[PDB]
Amino acid sequence: EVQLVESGGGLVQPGGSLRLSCAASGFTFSSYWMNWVRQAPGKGLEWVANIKQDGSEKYYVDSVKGRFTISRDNAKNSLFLQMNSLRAEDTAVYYCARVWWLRGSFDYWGQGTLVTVSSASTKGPSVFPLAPSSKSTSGGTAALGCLVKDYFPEPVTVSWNSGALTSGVHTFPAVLQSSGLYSLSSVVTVPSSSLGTQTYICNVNHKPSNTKVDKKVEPK
Amino acid sequence: VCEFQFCNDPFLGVNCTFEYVSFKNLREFVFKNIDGYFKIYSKHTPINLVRDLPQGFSALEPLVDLPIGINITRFQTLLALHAYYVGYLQPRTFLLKYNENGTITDAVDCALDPLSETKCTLKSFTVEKGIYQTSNFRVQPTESI
Amino acid sequence: NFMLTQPHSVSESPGKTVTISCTGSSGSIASNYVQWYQQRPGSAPTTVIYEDNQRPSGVPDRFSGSIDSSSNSASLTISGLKTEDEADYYCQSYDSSNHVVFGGGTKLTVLGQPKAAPSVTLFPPSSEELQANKATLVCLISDFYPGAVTVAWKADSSPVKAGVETTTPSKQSNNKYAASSYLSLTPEQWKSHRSYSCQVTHEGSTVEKTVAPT
Amino acid sequence: VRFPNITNLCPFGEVFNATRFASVYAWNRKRISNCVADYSVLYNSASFSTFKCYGVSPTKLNDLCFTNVYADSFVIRGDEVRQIAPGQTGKIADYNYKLPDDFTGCVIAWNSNNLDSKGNYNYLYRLFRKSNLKPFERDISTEIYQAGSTPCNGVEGFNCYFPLQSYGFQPTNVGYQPYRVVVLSFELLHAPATVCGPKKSTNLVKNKCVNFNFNGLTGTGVLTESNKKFLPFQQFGRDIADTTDAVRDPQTLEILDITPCSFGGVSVITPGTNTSNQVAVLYQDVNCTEVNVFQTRAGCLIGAEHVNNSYECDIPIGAGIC
Ligand SMILES: *[C@@H]1O[C@H](CO)[C@@H](O[C@@H]2O[C@H](CO)[C@@H](O[C@@H]3O[C@H](CO)[C@@H](O)[C@H](O)[C@@H]3O)[C@H](O)[C@H]2NC(C)=O)[C@H](O)[C@H]1NC(C)=O
Ligand SMILES: *[C@@H]1O[C@H](CO)[C@@H](O)[C@H](O)[C@H]1NC(C)=O
Ligand SMILES: *[C@@H]1O[C@H](CO)[C@@H](O)[C@H](O)[C@H]1NC(C)=O
Ligand SMILES: *[C@@H]1O[C@H](CO)[C@@H](O)[C@H](O)[C@H]1NC(C)=O
Ligand SMILES: *[C@@H]1O[C@H](CO)[C@@H](O)[C@H](O)[C@H]1NC(C)=O
Ligand SMILES: *[C@@H]1O[C@H](CO)[C@@H](O)[C@H](O)[C@H]1NC(C)=O
Ligand SMILES: *[C@@H]1O[C@H](CO)[C@@H](O)[C@H](O)[C@H]1NC(C)=O
Ligand SMILES: *[C@@H]1O[C@H](CO)[C@@H](O)[C@H](O)[C@H]1NC(C)=O
Repeated sequence: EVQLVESGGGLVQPGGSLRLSCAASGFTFSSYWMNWVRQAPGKGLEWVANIKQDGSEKYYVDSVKGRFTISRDNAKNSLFLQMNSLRAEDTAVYYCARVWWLRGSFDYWGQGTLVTVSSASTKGPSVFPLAPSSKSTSGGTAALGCLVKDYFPEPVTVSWNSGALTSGVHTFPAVLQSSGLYSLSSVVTVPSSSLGTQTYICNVNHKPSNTKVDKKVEPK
Repeated sequence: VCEFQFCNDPFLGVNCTFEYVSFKNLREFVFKNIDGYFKIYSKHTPINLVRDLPQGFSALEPLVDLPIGINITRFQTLLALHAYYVGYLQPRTFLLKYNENGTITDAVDCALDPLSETKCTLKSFTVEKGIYQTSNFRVQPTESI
Repeated sequence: NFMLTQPHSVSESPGKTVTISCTGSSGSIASNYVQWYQQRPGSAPTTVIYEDNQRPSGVPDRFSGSIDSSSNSASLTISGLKTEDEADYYCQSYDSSNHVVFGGGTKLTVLGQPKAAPSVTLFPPSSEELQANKATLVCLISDFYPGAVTVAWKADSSPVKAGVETTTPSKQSNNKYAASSYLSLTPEQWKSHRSYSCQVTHEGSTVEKTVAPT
Repeated sequence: VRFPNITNLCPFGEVFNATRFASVYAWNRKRISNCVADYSVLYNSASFSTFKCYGVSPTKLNDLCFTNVYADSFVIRGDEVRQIAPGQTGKIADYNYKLPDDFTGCVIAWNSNNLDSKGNYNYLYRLFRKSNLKPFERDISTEIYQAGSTPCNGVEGFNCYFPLQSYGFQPTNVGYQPYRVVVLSFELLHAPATVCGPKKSTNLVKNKCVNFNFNGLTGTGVLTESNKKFLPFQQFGRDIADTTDAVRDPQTLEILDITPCSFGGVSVITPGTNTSNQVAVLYQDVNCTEVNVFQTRAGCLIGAEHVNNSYECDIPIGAGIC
């Protein structure tokens, strides 16, 4: 029974640093290769660093070269990654894994430790209405929604007409901007004829800043 | 162990899948091929007999055990030019006597004669006075009617 | 340096066999071993196939593969697709120019329900946002299946990448998927082009919407 | 688990760290035999650009025995490295170095541009041949190839070519750079295996009940220093009833006696339950260090208080004890 346990994630400022660790048991560390693999949200996998069985040699991907150091302690039964000068681009989930031999497979994987790099302070969202144009309205159906922008941190919950309107409603996942702030949107699907007769108010709730914004969306 | 070409009278003057490089004298060897292994046992002792094979007892310790894989049906002895004895082994039963240091100091050939049979049967090199049953006799059929 | 690439959207009916491919560039994929990983949403990727055609305990014989050395590519096939096979699949190999090389991932959907083309609505900046000196254009995609689409922005007739952030498809209340993309422009940039548009690709055909300053 | 010192390793380093390789048209072969095949210096090395086994996975290879291992070495272009595989065709696969479709082994290659280049035309490959090569064949003849219908008569001419072409290896060439290729072919014959991977040993713990494996024998028991000596060639000792008596340690060559792990019957010594529910327990023929504790000849007695005063026997224990 082989297990990997990770810790050391959280929020760090740009230019800051932290150390990730992956404790493990069920095997002797000195007999295996240890690696870190990174996965940013919405992205595929990429390799970060590799350390030899006895710690005698280390390898890195060019993108972290000179910034990240991979190290291990075979007595403490744990793998470490020291990440210096962290950039916004380094926001990702970091996985540890066990490798039988250098060009073989990754036999065991951890669950992944999330590291977020951001200088942003806690802020409530600004909400701007997203009005449908006549070009889409003329099709007989229409959609209208709200843009939730410049808030930090996640999550934001959005509903329509204080929860009264749930049919044809979807809230999209948020994205992280280069500014360290988040943005998302929410849309309600309607008949085109209802745009000028029914009320469509989005209720945007951001708990971390105690901010609630009620925004009416009208057709263009 | 190469496919060596030999003379019909090979002597010394005065592909290989294995390669190794390192009267008063009595030298004894046993050569046997078991499951592909060429086993060599050997002993070297001083003697004061210059006419014939010396009488006495010794056991030969293993020297090498080589993973060769070659069929051996015949062999050639090689001498240098300006005596030896050859016997053959048989699958016979022996009673071997080990001393305090685990050295074989004596032996009984269990099919040499009726006394040896008694000694092997009783697991002893000394036999007390009496009668011992050592084997059974059965007349075999010689024809078919 | 040697890199691996994969198709974004791969799907097939349950009970049938689907092929997930990976191709290499700037080196030879067949000079080393190829691994395949399966990441179910919510956790880590695990080995399904290793060293081209081997599999770990717990993985059924429905998973197999090979390397096409003359095409500098490799693939795995998954027979007998189950609804439990929905996952992000990854290819991995080794090189000297890049030690461990992973592909971008493949989204595999098992078609246990009817398919649907995406509905795309593109919204212009509101007056409230423009008065804040910002012009974010919002592209919202909904009601599609399988849950894998590609979303891209254009300015006039040329693609725009700067200021673009995206989300992954997410299952909505009608068991279809929805996704979004945002293009953050300043009002000055927005008005420097005749129009802006969002094009969404699903399987092969596309849905394109256009908005402009007025 | 104990195995003897490995003082005889297979010369993979001699093949891989050679000052010079042969031309592919005249590839070299060295036989690896009667040695320990340590592959940890090949599969844990990041210097190789190519490392692919068509026989058995490297994770198993280091624990397998073979009769013969052959290391075939040559220099070719990087763009030709992909031809060194079973089922492949091409100028190298067909005229210089052919591997059989059922090839069992590993192909390892690395860039040698930092040494084997100038142009450096010392390395050659066969460009023309009357027919292709058989698996692991070699052809180093210089007979002029006849492409046309006119006899070449030993010389080049119209549709007549020298069979070999040199490589223009230069330091400024990736596809045209030289690569050193070594192919390790592994076979098992009816003959005794001669080449096995290394075996790891554990530390030896004395005076404890353990499981063990010494060379080729196994068993359980307690290992203690022996006061007996063996002949120089003997590996273990045996008792009268053909049980293992002692083993000679593969690394220290010291002799350790082997005893069975302590065992025996457990009996309860009791006054009748009509007068008392107090009992003492006797562990037959064991030490008290292994189980009011009294060690006697009968065994280890717990719960009974030993006294100096003798009495007529009531409940017999054994060996004069009641
Ligand atoms: C062929 O020869 C080369 C030498 O040119 C062998 O390279 C070996 O590479 C390892 C690293 O993977 C070296 O180990 C390192 O040594 C330094 C210095 O003591 C130490 O600080 C490092 O932490 C690490 O332990 C090793 O020393 C080096 N060998 C030699 C003789 O320098 C290569 O392994 C050989 N290939 C084969 C198949 O034998
Ligand atoms: C080596 O063995 C092969 C296979 O039996 C044989 O054809 C070849 O002639 C042998 N080598 C020599 C020098 O005879
Ligand atoms: C002798 O040759 C036969 C084949 O004719 C083979 O089966 C047998 O194992 C060989 N004996 C030895 C010791 O190799
Ligand atoms: C055992 O060896 C010793 C020398 O160490 C020798 O004195 C002794 O006589 C030998 N025992 C026997 C039975 O030969
Ligand atoms: C094995 O190596 C050790 C040194 O680590 C040495 O003391 C010991 O005598 C060696 N044993 C043999 C049988 O060569
Ligand atoms: C056994 O118990 C009975 C009571 O049931 C008692 O009378 C008798 O004396 C006891 N026997 C002995 C030997 O103590
Ligand atoms: C029990 O073990 C000790 C060593 O701890 C020893 O001195 C004693 O003689 C042993 N007793 C018996 C009965 O084996
Ligand atoms: C017996 O008497 C001696 C003193 O002569 C004492 O040391 C020893 O412990 C006594 N044994 C018991 C069982 O009482």
